[PDB]
Formats: sequence, structure tokens, C-alpha cells
Amino acid sequence: CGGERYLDFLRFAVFVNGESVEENANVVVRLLIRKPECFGPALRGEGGS
Amino acid sequence: EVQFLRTDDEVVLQCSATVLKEQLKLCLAAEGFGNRLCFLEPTSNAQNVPPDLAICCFTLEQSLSVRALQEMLANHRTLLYGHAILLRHAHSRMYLSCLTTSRSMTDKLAFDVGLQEDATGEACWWTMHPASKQRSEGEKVRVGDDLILVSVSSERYLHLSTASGELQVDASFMQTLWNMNPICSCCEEGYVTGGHVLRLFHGHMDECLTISAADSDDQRR
Amino acid sequence: FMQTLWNMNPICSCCEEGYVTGGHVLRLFHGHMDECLTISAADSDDQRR
Amino acid sequence: MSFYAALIDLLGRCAPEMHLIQAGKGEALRIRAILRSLVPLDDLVGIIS
Amino acid sequence: RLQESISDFYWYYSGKDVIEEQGKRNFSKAMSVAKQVFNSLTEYIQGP
Amino acid sequence: YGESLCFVQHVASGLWLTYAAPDPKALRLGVLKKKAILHQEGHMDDAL
Repeated sequence: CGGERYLDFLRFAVFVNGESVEENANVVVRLLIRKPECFGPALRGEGGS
Repeated sequence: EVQFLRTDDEVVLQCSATVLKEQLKLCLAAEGFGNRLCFLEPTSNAQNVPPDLAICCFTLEQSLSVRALQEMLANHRTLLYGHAILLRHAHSRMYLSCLTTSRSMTDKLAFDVGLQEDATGEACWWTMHPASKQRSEGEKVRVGDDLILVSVSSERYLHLSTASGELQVDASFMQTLWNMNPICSCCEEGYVTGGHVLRLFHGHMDECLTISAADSDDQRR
Repeated sequence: FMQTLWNMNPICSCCEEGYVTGGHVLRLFHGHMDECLTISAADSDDQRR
Repeated sequence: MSFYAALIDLLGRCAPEMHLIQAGKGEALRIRAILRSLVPLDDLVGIIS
Repeated sequence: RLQESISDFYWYYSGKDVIEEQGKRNFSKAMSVAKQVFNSLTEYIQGP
Repeated sequence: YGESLCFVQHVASGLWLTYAAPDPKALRLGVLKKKAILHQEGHMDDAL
């Protein structure tokens, strides 16, 4: 639930008026890959469904 | 006088693993011809078994800032944390790269790490980052320093995978500390240096040390 | 009124500025002052060992 | 399911625009490759099915 | 740190034929700051 | 004070004071406590 909340916030930040903001989007991707727990227990990588 | 890694120097990448409660040092290695993919050659035993360093050795062709790398792609220096480095295999004249292909079923996101024929592209480039807090970006890299290597192309770390019983090298979002250990920096002309293939001549070049030709009876012993 | 012989044994005479000397309380800092050697706080399970 | 749907939506929105793709911007290509690696197509088609 | 920033910004403008006005202003601010820093270091060491 | 880099060595054993390294789930917690051990080799960082 909290993950969903933060995810839709980031959605509103990155995507505006039908177009993506690359400046924020690239950063979001880098941060998420640095912390892959945000992706979920799935998509974990090792031992991940 | 603290030794600083510099371009055109030759280095080996070492990683440390704990197996059977016993530390083991492993060097990154690639044959090149025949097998592009990299593997790990242990060096701890050494005295009881000599390792094959020739393939392990790499040379630092370039160290660059990210912006300079971007401009170059669009078109003796000390290493600095945060810069991007290009590494050439000493034997195969190939470049270390993050391959698209993946062999590891354990980690689906992970990519294999292997040699690449041409320096063109982001894949061959890697960025160094301090393993420890005290080190900071823009600081000269020091021999013995633990390093974190991140691919420009994949934004993944050079990683040691112990999930399988066999130890494996991969590009993953998990990070592995690596030590860049020098083999040579600069050689004076002549002046034999270790690790080089050469011939041994008994006298004034007439005859040389050698073993029996192929399919000889002595078994080339 | 009975007398006892006493020996006055020096510990320090003069110290140069800086220049750590023995017998002084100090802190041990792992690196650039971020963290220091210490033991567990009071009533900890480890018994502060 | 909502968490994963929101994560997928955020990633797709972070995805580069077609005209950047066409121009060939390396950062856009890198972001798209990263997103593709994170989310395979077969899983999306299975969820849609 | 300022030198690293200036080097990166120069790399950004390296391919471009002509720097635009905002880039000129930013270079000017950076070089004024670096000028003050150089003068401060010089004044520390002077005397000597 | 504040300048010298000192390594603490246990005289009899000759071991070097160093951090143990994180135990599993310690990195999950993010706790700032790193247990100190006496080890044969240690790390660069051991200096105090």
C-alpha cells in the first residue's frame, strides 16, 4: 500500500501532460536500480519469482 | 609517496570470497579467442599451484570523465574516483565489456561480463567508485584501494556470484568490492621484466633452450 | 610523629603542543571523525563487554 | 497487484519518447534497455491474457 | 570542486560551436568565484 | 593529536584492530555499529 502511494507520487512527478520528463525519469530509474527493493520481492533477481 | 594508478599501467582485478571459512583471492580472467566470457582464476594457493596470470592481466588505456566520454561517443594520467576507464586484455587485444547475453538463471536481471573486440560503445567503459566512506569522488585512486565498478551501458556492478556452487562473474545490481593490483607501470628500454615471453640462448644465439617437438616419444617432458 | 620515607616519582614535566602523551583520556576515531571506538550503552545485553 | 501495476506504469512513463529513440540518444536507449531487462515482454502478455 | 564543475561544463559546450548567453553568464559567475578563491589563497600564503 | 594515523596492534599476537564486517541482515538494518575485532591482515581503513 505505501509502495503504491510513493509510486503514484513518482508517476505524477515524472510524467506530465502526456509526455515524460527525462530529467526526472532517468534519475528515478537510477535510484530504483540502486535500491532494487522498491521493485518488490518479485523482480528481486536472485531467488525471485 | 603513495602509489597512484596511472594510464598505460597493467593491472589485475582481484576479489575475495569466503569458502569453507577460508579466504580466497580470485583474479578476473579471459581467454579471448575461443571464449569471450570472463571467469575467475584463484591466486591464493600460488605456491602449490601457479595461476595463469597472462590472461588475467589488463591495461588501463584511458580514464575519462563522464562528460568527456559522452562527447567522445558522440564524435599517463592518474585515475580519479568517478571517472570512466577502458581496459584492454594484454593477450587478446580485446576490451572488457558488459555483454547483453545472460547465462545466470539464478539472477534474471544479471548480465554476463566478457571481452569485446572493439572499443566502440558504452559497454567497454566502467566507472570507479569508493568502496568505503572516507574515500570521496575526485580523489586519486590508490593501490590497494577497494573499488566498485559500474558499467556505463548497463548501470550494473561488476559482481561476484556465489549463488551457484561454482563461483561466477556477472554484471548485477548487487555490488562486489574489487582491488586493482598493479603488475607493471613503466619499463626502461631493455631491462628484462617479469611476465614476458622470451627465448633462452646458450651462447651467441646459435642454440636455445627448448623441449621436444610434438608427438615425440619423451612426451615433451 | 613517626616518619615514613617517600619517593616522588615523575609522570610528566612539560608537553609539546599536540604530541599525545600517556595517561590522558581521549577518543579513537576510525576515519575523518565520523565514527569512534565505543562500547555498548548501559543496560545492554552484551553486558558492555 | 496494485503495487506491481503502479510500478509498471511508472516505468513505462519513465520510458523515453519515440522521437528521442529515433534521434538515437544514448541515454534514452540505455533507459529503454534497462526497462526491457527489468520487465520481459512475455510476463506482460501473460498478465494481459 | 569548482574546477571539476567548470571542466564538466566545458565538456558540455565542447562540441557546440558557440556558447550561448546563459552559458556565458554561468562561466562568468564561476570565474568570479574562482578569482576570489585564488586571491584568498594568495593572501594566505603571502608575507610569506 | 588529530594528524597521525595509528594502527592498534596487539603485541603478543601481532593482530591488527579492525572492523568485523557486516553480519547478514545488519546491512538490512543499516545500523551504524560495526563490531571491532583483532585480525591478521585487516583493511587500509584500520588507521585511527
